[PDB]
Amino acid sequence: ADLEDNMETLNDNLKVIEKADNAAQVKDALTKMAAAACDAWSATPPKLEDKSPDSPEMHDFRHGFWILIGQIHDALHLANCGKVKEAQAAAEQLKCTCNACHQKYR
Amino acid sequence: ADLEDNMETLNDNLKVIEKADNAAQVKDALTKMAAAACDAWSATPPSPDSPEMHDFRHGFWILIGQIHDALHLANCGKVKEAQAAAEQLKCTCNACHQKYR
Amino acid sequence: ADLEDNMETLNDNLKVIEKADNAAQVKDALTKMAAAACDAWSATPPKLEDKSPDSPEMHDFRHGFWILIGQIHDALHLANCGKVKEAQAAAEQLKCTCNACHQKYR
Amino acid sequence: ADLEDNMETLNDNLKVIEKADNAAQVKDALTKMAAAACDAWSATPPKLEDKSPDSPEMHDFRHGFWILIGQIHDALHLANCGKVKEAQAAAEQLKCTCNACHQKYR
Ligand code: HEC
Ligand code: HEC
Ligand code: HEC
Ligand code: HEC
Ligand code: NA
Ligand code: NA
Repeated sequence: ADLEDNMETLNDNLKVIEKADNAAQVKDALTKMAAAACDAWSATPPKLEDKSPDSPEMHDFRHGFWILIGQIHDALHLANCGKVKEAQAAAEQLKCTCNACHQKYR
Repeated sequence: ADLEDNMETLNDNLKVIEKADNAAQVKDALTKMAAAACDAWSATPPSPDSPEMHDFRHGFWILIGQIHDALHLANCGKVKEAQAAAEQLKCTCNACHQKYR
Repeated sequence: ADLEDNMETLNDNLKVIEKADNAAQVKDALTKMAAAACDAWSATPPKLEDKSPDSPEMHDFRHGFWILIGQIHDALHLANCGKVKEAQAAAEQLKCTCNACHQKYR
Repeated sequence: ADLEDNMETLNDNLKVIEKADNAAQVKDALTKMAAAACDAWSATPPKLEDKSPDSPEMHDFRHGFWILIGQIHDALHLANCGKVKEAQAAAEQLKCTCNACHQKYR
């Protein structure tokens, strides 16, 4: 799907996690955030249409998602142990990874 | 060392990076920031296995990751790009300050 | 491609890096390993074919590749800066990631 | 602390995890390993005293601790979820990273 649709699925499910009641709701939100981030992996962003797939910048771009996928998995792991407090706070801490890619490429 | 001392090192060296002219200065400072962060990991700010303390420790884990990626750039001589990465660290410094400072 | 084929590629290109005499061999080999690790990420290994796609084991197994893809990219980045020796060394260090996965799921 | 000391901390605490019976022991042992690895990251080993701090050998030396820290972090993740057996098995798999650094630099 589109990068915007993935960025919407990321932004939406983050607020789902913030306002959730339990680990199942958190989990399925993280599972959807994960699938969306791995789907936006291939996208060329508007601000780098003048760079090739194997350029330094597109490696750095794709690496920003590698970081995000990893953190989602750490959070998701916390949800699967029934640690909802901690998972919710881990999800919160993604914000600076989201932010860091935007400060460079959004 | 003490928690104030780790924060000082982190703050001091973030400035050294801001005003640096070369990759060696920037490496040196990132390296010292990595050490202070891989140190401050195991302190308590004003239960150890509480949800708060995990998340306190987790903040330093995330910060260590970003310092290490900045080091990647500085080790590759990409000095400007390392300095921007270093500027973006503030988000994590701040986000933890908002919480538990 | 098949999981076995991804694994030959990984093993073959790892020995190419070991024996390389120039920067292009290491870079090219690291590029082919990155692609093969990415492709293999979604595969289901024989020993977990009767597990759910959302089992803890399939998350662990998927994560093992997340680790590997990360080290491959670290090494590739080093090679792209002319730190080819460091990249060859990094490639050798992959072996414990290869072994960690095999131990559990091969 | 001294490098030998950090190694002594790594070795003793690994043995503690192997023969543990609860999560608290495992978490605490891994925490001493992390701190030992952190502190050891900055050291210069006897065999690389005759090299530049920016040498491939020293870069690769530091990297071995980076890999090890990452594996300790994961083991710590399993231990926090009371997945004691799995954390003990992840701890065992650290020995590959130990051995790989020793074979080169010890
Ligand atoms: C790259 C490494 C990114 C990561 C990781 C995240 N985002 Fe993103 N985002 C990125 C780009 C390049 C863009 C621009 C999209 C475009 O087509 O111009 C975005 C955009 C967004 C948006 C706005 C989408 C829109 O329709 O205007 C949002 C709301 C957004 N991003 C949210 C978001 C969140 C919540 C993330 C992590 C939790 C995240 N992004 C990560 C690049 C990258
Ligand atoms: C937790 C996850 C933290 C991260 C990451 C960073 N900081 Fe920190 N910082 C933290 C706490 C709990 C406190 C309060 C400590 C106290 O006893 O007052 C601080 C404080 C500081 C300070 C002020 C220290 C003082 O003597 O008053 C500074 C200057 C500071 N922190 C800087 C800093 C920088 C530069 C960081 C990242 C680059 C950073 N901190 C991260 C907790 C955490
Ligand atoms: C999971 C997280 C894996 C990682 C990372 C690596 N390997 Fe792998 N490998 C894995 C599985 C499940 C299997 C069994 C495949 C099967 O269908 O039986 C393998 C197999 C191999 C093989 C042998 C293939 C065969 O003919 O039986 C080799 C040579 C191999 N793997 C090499 C290899 C290398 C070099 C890796 C990292 C550098 C590596 N593997 C990582 C699972 C995983
Ligand atoms: C480098 C990247 C290392 C990693 C990772 C590990 N070890 Fe280590 N170890 C390393 C060096 C260079 C040395 C030699 C130190 C010296 O002064 O000679 C060692 C030594 C040890 C020792 C011997 C202690 C002594 O008194 O000399 C032990 C017991 C030891 N190392 C244990 C150990 C363990 C358990 C690790 C993982 C579990 C490990 N090491 C990783 C370098 C590195
Ligand atoms: Na003071
Ligand atoms: Na089946």
